[PDB]
Amino acid sequence: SSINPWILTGFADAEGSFLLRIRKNNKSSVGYSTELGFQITLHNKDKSILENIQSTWGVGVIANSGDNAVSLKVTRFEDLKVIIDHFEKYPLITQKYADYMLFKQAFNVMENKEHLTIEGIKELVRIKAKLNWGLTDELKKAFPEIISKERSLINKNIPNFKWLAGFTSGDGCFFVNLIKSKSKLGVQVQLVFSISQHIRDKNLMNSLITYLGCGYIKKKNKSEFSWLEFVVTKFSDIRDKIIPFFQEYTLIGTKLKDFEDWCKVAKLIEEKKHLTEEGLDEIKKIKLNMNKGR
DNA sequence: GGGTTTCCACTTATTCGACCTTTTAG
DNA sequence: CCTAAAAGGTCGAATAAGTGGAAACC
Ligand SMILES: [Ca+2]
Ligand SMILES: [Ca+2]
Ligand SMILES: [Ca+2]
Ligand SMILES: [Ca+2]
Repeated sequence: SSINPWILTGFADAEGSFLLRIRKNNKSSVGYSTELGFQITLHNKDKSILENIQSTWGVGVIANSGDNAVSLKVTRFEDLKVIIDHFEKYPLITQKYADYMLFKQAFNVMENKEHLTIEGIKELVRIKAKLNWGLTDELKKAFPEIISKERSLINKNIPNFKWLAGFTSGDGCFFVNLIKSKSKLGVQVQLVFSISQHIRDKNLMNSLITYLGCGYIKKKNKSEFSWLEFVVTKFSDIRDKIIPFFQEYTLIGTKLKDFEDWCKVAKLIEEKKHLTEEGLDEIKKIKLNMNKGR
């Protein structure tokens, strides 16, 4: 069905990863082989998005990824030209853009077939050192060196509303909270919209307040890790801003159905049916089919 | 047919999503 | 007193990123 290219780039900001493998290989002339590419891993229920993306781009192979997940991997060298073209025209805007640029530099090394020389393998190692998690211990041991060039700090604005629809389809969440008290009904129904993201993109998440004209930021930490949530819990902002936004700029994948169910609940709250017993049980049943499982 | 690419099965680290209860604000 | 909104978390892998092994090329 062909995905809008900005929907795709938002989705990639939220679900894509680049990869640069530099593998010790006794069968290779320089003792190392490589593999360059881009991949997306989703729950099986979202296999269709990957099928559709594959068809849109015309590249990539789909395979299971463990018990409950499926992946679209693009590593065939010629096919990376499609990836490069797309992200040149519709650039990523999270810190993943830097990983993209690292990926582009490795592609050039290999385009010139330098990866078949030891000096080329060393270049890819330097490029890899700043990519994603960086070098393994093995590579750190075989190519000891000081990485001087620090990572480039991406600072780009939400380019348009479609990017944000694709982004939310990846890392967003539409949730029906059941706040149990002791009232006559003893359950307050609260719609929650949120987007989760690593602290490295706090500026982008922060901007969502101005961009959507509602919501707020929760900072979260656990040991050495830090992440951020853009959250909307105000019903009037759900009704007047959040819902209309995704009614026009469509979500993709199964989260679309979560949003639809979310909306059915929202209409029930707008009719004050969440305050009756019969509406509550309706809301309960709708919640049961949402998000995990479905 | 040797070196290199590309694929498919599966894992590791940890960034997400999804789920809770309480406190506070109207 | 009643209900909505926010605060303040927990849980666990649908996380983001990576790895082992080998078939398919040229
Ligand atoms: Ca993400
Ligand atoms: Ca993913
Ligand atoms: Ca996701
Ligand atoms: Ca729940």
